[PDB]
Amino acid sequence: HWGYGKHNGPEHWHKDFPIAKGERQSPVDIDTHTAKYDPSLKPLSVSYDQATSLRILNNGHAFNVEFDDSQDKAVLKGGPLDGTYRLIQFHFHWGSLDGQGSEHTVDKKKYAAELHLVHWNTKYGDFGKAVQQPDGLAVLGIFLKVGSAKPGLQKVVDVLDSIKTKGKSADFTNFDPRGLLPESLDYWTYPGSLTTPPLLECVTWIVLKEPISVSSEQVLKFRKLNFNGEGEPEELMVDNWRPAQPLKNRQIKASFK
Ligand SMILES: CCCCCCNC(=O)c1ccc(S(N)(=O)=O)cc1
Ligand SMILES: [Zn+2]
Repeated sequence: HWGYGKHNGPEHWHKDFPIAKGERQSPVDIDTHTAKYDPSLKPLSVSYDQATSLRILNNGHAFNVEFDDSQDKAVLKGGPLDGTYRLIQFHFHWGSLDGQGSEHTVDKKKYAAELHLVHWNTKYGDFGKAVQQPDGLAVLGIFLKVGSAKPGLQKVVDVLDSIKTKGKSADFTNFDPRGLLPESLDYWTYPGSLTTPPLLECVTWIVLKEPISVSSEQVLKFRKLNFNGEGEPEELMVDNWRPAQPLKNRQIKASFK
């Protein structure tokens, strides 16, 4: 099955998931000079005061911090979106070295990592139905650069030792995702897809302009995770990012001037 190695990596995904070559794939390069300021975009509304984290899971491609999405606790609204999108999980993509790891790029620049806060449109009733719809998901993407530590990330990095291998999970309650946000909510937006199989074309992407800073030590601990299961030959979980895909007939809009 699919992964990030030579033999099962992004260049192979199209054979099981033909939509890999579709018309609205993600990630993309954000060309800052071509993205047009759209004065009709609203401020995003990130309402995470009542967020309820439950568990952290190594799923063999990344680790997901999962939320209680059984009612409207943590939601994303506004910006390019109509309606209410419930936070279900967040995860990251990162590199083997600081010079690569993000999925989106900004004028071809790759960041050390990228955080994805994944939300589903509650008008579809459940996540499985939402991913079948062109406006089913909203993913808030946040770049990570290496510099100063991010205090709000430390609880995540401290639990990684306990979910080293694929299929391990740990209790992860009372985590506040507001501690992973940058100061500004200025963003770019475009229609796209999940960036892992099944690559469904169901996502309104909202990518924040301001990266967060994390420390070298913090990102080093991401790279000690394993793609493999317990007792299997060790394959460090690094470079779990899909490269930029063709923009095709899409426009990336800026919320800021
Ligand atoms: C029930 C539907 C299963 C969909 C497969 C599970 N995959 C996801 O739910 C999913 C979420 C976010 C992204 S991303 N990297 O674009 O933020 C990618 C994949
Ligand atoms: Zn992702």
